Amino acid sequence: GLDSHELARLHELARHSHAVITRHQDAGGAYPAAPTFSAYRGYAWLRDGSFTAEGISRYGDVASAGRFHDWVDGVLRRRRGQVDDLLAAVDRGEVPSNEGMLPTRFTFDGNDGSDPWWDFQTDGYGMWLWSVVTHAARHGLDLERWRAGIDVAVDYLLAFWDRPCYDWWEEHVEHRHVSTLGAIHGGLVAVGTCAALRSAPWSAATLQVAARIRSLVSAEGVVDGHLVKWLGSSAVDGSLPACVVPFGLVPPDDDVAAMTRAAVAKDLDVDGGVHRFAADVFYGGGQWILLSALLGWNLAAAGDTAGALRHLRWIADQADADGDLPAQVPHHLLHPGSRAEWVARWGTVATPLLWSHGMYLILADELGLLP
Repeated sequence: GLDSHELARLHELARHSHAVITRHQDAGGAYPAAPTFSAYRGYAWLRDGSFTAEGISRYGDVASAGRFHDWVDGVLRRRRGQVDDLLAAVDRGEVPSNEGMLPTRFTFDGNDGSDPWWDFQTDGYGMWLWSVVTHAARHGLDLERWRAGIDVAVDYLLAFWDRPCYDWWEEHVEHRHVSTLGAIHGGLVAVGTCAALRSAPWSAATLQVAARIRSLVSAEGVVDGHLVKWLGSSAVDGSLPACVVPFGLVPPDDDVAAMTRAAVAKDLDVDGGVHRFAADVFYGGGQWILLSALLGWNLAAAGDTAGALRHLRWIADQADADGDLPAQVPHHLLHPGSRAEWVARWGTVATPLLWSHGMYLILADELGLLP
């Protein structure tokens, strides 16, 4: 579905995507989120990093992806005692506050980069489990390399999956977000169905909790046939297709999958560029490369190759003169009057955003376009 002109450009953007991710990977293995965006400089996220790692693993750079998993594993093993203490606190009936939870931002040396009172999230731990299992399966690797870190993440998620937290976008701490629940589900199903992990003490528990997540989403996370942004809401969020592919709450051909793709397209997709959510004022609420890629991936998986390609083309059209992909673009803004102040305070939008490049690699690979 691509001519020679398009193929050349898409192949080049794939090569550049691999290059810019690997050039910016920290010495210790972490992928930074956004090396030139002042507010994020020096920090790594498990969400961004796990999708980045999946793109790199699909591209075939086993060494780079493995170094990311090494970094995460080591960071998590260092939290073995913190997690054990949180679990013991729960067992005494003294549930920890958000201020005591595992962090969202990490420094490259594995310390808290931010205060979880203000940004407590559980999604990234679920994404990492999904990512590392998927990588090991793809490349025939022994998960014992990363197992002790996996154990920390699993124990943490089994205890805290049902807790309110901020969404992927750092909003609404009191709610339970369907794409967060979905990320956790994806990680738990990945480890619970992994033959290499068949004897883990938590093996059965992971699938039972994944079923509990699905029960909660069925009860409170589906309205008018589609997934919703958080339990008990009616609106959609652009992250929701991740609950289909890769996180697997429902198959791509499920009615809820189809209705969710359609709702996101109708409510949030403008000309191929997907918005996060209707109230988004962050930089005026622009169009996010990673969300267009996510929707495209989901369309490809459902057999809508043309729709996938349309989103791939839109993403490629957002690359700058160096091939770098921003977090978002302002071609359509949900709340235009809010943009300027973000630019004034934090500078221009993060470019490159490594996660944008990682998602581009995933979608390109789904469409058979990695050279």
